[PDB]
Amino acid sequence: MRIGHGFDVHAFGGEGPIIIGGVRIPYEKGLLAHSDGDVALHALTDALLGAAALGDIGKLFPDTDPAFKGADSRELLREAWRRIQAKGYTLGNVDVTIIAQAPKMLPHIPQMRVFIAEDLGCHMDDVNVKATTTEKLGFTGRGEGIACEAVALLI
Amino acid sequence: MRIGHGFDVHAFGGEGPIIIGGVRIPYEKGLLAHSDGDVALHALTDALLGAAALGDIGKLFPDTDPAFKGADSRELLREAWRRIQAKGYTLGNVDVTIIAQAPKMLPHIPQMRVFIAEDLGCHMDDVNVKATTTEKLGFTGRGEGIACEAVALLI
Amino acid sequence: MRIGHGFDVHAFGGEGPIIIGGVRIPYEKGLLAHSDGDVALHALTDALLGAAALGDIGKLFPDTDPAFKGADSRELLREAWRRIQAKGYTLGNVDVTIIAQAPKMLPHIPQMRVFIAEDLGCHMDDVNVKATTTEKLGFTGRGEGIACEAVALLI
Ligand SMILES: C[C@@](CO)(OP(=O)(O)O)[C@H](O)COP(=O)(O)OP(=O)(O)OC[C@H]1O[C@@H](n2ccc(N)nc2=O)[C@H](O)[C@@H]1O
Ligand SMILES: C[C@@](CO)(OP(=O)(O)O)[C@H](O)COP(=O)(O)OP(=O)(O)OC[C@H]1O[C@@H](n2ccc(N)nc2=O)[C@H](O)[C@@H]1O
Ligand SMILES: C[C@@](CO)(OP(=O)(O)O)[C@H](O)COP(=O)(O)OP(=O)(O)OC[C@H]1O[C@@H](n2ccc(N)nc2=O)[C@H](O)[C@@H]1O
Repeated sequence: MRIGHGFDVHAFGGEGPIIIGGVRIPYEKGLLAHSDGDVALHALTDALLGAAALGDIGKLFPDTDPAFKGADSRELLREAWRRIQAKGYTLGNVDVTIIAQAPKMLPHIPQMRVFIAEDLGCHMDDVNVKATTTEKLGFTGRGEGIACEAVALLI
Repeated sequence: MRIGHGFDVHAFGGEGPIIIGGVRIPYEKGLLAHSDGDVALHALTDALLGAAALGDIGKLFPDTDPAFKGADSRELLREAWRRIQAKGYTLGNVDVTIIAQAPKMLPHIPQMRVFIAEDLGCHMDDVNVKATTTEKLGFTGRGEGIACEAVALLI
Repeated sequence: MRIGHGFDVHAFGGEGPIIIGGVRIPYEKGLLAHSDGDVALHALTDALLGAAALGDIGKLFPDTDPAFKGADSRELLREAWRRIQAKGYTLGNVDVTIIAQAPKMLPHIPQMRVFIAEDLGCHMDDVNVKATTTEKLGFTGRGEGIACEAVALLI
């Protein structure tokens, strides 16, 4: 079994809604990014790639490469997941922590778990997401952006 | 074995002392929270619940529910731990990292390990806490508040 | 198998270059620290010590003790690693995440993996490093300093 850690941040920008863990969540402002900027998933992806010892989402799916523009992060995830399985690993489980002041991630979480467990091809019981604010402190607390951490266990 | 990640933050406020990992630590300012605002423990709790795939402390013990007011976080911990054991898991080990500029967590750490290992019902050797500042950088570095991360392994 | 989490931050200061994961990386400003201030490694070290349940780099190699001045963090690492092996543990694998806006960690990463895998005495396949910025947000995003997280699995 191997461990892995991930982390991503994205600045709010423009109109909403935002995409987190696959769910289109309505919010005043949106998020700025080359891809769909789904922080929850990018975080999960790195943690997954990290366990696989394949580096990070950045070595694999460049900001520069235009094809990755508006890119559905779930695709990136599924691919990084493919390559991981090829390296002969299998999902132990993943845990994602969304550090955001807003919007309210809570109600969307189950749907996220559905999307993530699908992409990874596991049971929801192997995919856990949770959320938390930084109590008005920090860029996250100021509403400047969303951050997200994630850890994962591969076999 | 399953992994889990947690993270909490609390703004300083009012008179001290503060409570971290169960220890009443003297400090000029205190911490603002619905419960006792023990960051070290909330962080541990989420990480524990995350491994159990039970979500987070928020789905289980609401800011809104008044009973959780001034609430001894160790209780919340012990309960989240109970439910976890019921799901058939057992403590692999936990690691907590306190990111605070002040007060000096160091001298209180052993007592924390005592409290945490009790609550979890393991040996201190399965509970590790450590501390670090952000070098005057950030809300933590500015003394605006304390943050704390934690990871855990369940079986 | 045991888990472990680490985290460090260092303020930029003076002339470059900086040292991360062992690599001397050229950059305008440098980093302020009692030791060489290699964040990547300190982060790895704590995570390693955390899994071993030996506490943190701070309980073992003091800012105050002058010998640790300008100290090659790899030494600190190798020692913390020694003591860990003595406690009867062996490297499962480690994952390091550098949260820095600049300089570009990417090209130096392989050399880092070489240094880290040497120090730990494992194969590069057990040492993974990755990098990420906070999108101009935060002290890291403002270029005020570098932060770094790391997780580790011991056996
Ligand atoms: C998948 C993409 C493109 O579609 O998504 P978006 O960022 O557009 O949302 C990106 O490649 C996802 O980029 P991400 O890795 O999560 O955050 P970035 O700040 O863009 O990091 C880009 C790359 O630069 C490297 N890097 C990062 C920070 C730093 N100080 N030094 C570095 O060398 C890292 O190896 C990383 O892979
Ligand atoms: C145990 C309690 C109550 O006694 O402690 P205190 O916060 O008062 O200290 C709280 O429930 C402990 O709250 P905590 O989860 O650690 O931090 P909060 O910022 O209050 O998050 C509350 C809940 O809202 C959800 N949430 C959080 C942030 C966000 N952007 N969107 C969300 O949907 C999360 O699912 C979380 O469970
Ligand atoms: C290895 C050394 C010395 O050569 O490196 P440098 O910091 O000079 O680079 C230090 O001991 C590496 O210090 P580090 O632990 O990573 O960050 P620091 O902010 O200096 O934390 C110092 C110690 O104080 C304790 N501590 C920290 C923060 C806090 N709020 N309360 C505490 O009690 C921790 O137990 C930690 O071990």
